Amino acid sequence: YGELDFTGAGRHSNFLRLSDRTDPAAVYSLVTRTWGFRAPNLVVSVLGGSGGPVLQTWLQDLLRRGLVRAAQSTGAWIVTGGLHTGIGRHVGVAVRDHQ
Amino acid sequence: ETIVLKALVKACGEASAYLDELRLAVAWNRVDIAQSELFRGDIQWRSF
Repeated sequence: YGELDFTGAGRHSNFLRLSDRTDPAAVYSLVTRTWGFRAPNLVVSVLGGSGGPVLQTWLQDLLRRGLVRAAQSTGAWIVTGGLHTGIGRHVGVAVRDHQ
Repeated sequence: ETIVLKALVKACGEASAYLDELRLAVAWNRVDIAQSELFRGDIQWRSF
């Protein structure tokens, strides 16, 4: 059922839907060439969800001014979930806090 | 100035025209309260 691709940017973020088997390269070229942010200088992919409530304060402070500090210093785009309930909530708290 | 703030939310906490703890810091025209209320303190601010 891997017919086609059917979305674009919106909301000013730039999303899309794709399949699993698609491409290593044509994703990242479509990050860097089309709607290019930059090439990174690192990437910190963050994994591990909570049980639902708020994380601890010092883990929150680890993301507040320990990780996103290292993002704005070094480019360094963070690869997370995107949902407002997983770890992407708490990373999304940190980005919204630090900016 | 936050303890004064602390007593009012316990007072409004579910009838008296919901004081919301951040709408109040706006009315006092004190910015440093309104940041730390929104940046910290169990950050669960909803829409309304």
